[PDB]
Amino acid sequence: CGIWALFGSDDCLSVQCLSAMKIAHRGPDAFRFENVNGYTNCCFGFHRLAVVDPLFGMQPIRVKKYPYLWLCYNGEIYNHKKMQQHFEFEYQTKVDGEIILHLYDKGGIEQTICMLDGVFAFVLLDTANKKVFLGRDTYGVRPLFKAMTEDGFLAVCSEAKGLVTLKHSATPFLKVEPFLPGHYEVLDLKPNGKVASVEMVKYHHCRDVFPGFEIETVKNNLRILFNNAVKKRLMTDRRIGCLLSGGLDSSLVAATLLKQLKEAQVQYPLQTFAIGMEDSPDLLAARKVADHIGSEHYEVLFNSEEGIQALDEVIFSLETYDITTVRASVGMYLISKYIRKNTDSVVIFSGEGSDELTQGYIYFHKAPSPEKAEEESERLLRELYLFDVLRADRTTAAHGLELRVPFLDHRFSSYYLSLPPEMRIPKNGIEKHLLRETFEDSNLIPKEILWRPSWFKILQEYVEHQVDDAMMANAAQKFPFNTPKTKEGYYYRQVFERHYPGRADWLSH
Ligand SMILES: *CC(=O)CC[C@H](N)C(=O)O
Ligand SMILES: [Cl-]
Repeated sequence: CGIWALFGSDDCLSVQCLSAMKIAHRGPDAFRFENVNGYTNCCFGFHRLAVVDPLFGMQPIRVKKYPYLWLCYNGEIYNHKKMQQHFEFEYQTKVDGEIILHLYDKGGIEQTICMLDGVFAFVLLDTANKKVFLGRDTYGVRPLFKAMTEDGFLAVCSEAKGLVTLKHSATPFLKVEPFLPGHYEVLDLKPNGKVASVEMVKYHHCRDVFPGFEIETVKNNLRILFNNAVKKRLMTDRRIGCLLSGGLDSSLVAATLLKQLKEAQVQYPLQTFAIGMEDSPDLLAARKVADHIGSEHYEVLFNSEEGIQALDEVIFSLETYDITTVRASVGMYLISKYIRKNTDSVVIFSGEGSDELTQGYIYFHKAPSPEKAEEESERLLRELYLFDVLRADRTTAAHGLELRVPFLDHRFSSYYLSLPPEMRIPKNGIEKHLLRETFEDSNLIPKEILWRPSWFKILQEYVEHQVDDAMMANAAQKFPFNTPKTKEGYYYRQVFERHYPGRADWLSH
């Protein structure tokens, strides 16, 4: 789903009905645009991918009980039903996000956002109390960007590409920035439709309704929490599929997912999707897992020429120029295209978050202590929204698919992060050893995969021809912010700057 909203606009009917369409790709099933009674220079645009409640879930969500609340969100509130039941709320729709309205009316914004077990970016307008609220989930899984002017014009969107062509009177340049994960903002609505920020607030989770850490207890809890993470993510009336690369993380996801689909008596085969250059070791690993779990497996072969040819639109989708991110996004974009083209799988499970959470990257083998390693894991998790989780969202949403990432489950990730730092560093000499031991009695995946530790070259050779030595020598002059250090870096930056000239500070690093 793609959200777009303006408060305090000059003209949000004629010229900005057209700006709401820039993020259509995220939500192919339906579009609604509307303005606000009494505040007709404030408006919403919503592109829906209908995942829960096809008939009654169109947004802005507006229900009879709360005539002055307007909610637009991209997300999934996995614990909505148990809150609904505990508090005995009566829904008008059947959509998970309606819980946000009932909780807000009861307790305000802070006490609402801390209760949501899920992923989300939202905008909530309350015309009785004269407030606008922005919010984003803890790890930043679902995206949000914002722009605000001194006169009190506010514009928000799922992707920066829906903000950069807005023209506000008396601002020659509209500054666009990511909205920070794990924050809410409160803004005052003024009588003429402009807004003024009150506070931007970091929130933590609340309730919705050495001593210990023995290894058998830790492994048992991790199994249960991971299973729960996947189970709560079966919430959808659409077909669930799964990316399956043959790596440990996607394999554990695929295998646990199929087991949970069976327990729920789901009647469709699980479709799994791998992509690579043919005769890859990774593709054979993926096929091995597929046969072990019994999925309906699609193996997609990408061509060097196809990959290079996709860079332009991939960087357009991503809105960043980080080398690691751009490299990996080409394959994810192309597999997502294939999924949308060839199947009806819409809710796509993936393994992002695991490496950051479990200290799985090779360089963690060189960490000065368990506390310096633990700290680095915390920085990686805080920055996911710029990197791996940016890639995972932008490249699936580019083709009208919905990403789900169970490693970033709130209860599972919190429990793992609570573990003594010394149970989490590699003691045997293999990364993610605890994670592997957790699942070794399950027969969940083949033991060979459970214990396993030139697209890159083709990109080098291509950018070598596109960036000459003088361009590189001149790089600090042409690109003074986050200057590129390689020709690969330089090339991605040029593509980025052609789409988003002057926007390089979306990436801090
Ligand atoms: C596209 C999206 O965020 C889904 C919103 C809600 N869960 C739904 O309509 O399925
Ligand atoms: Cl998720």
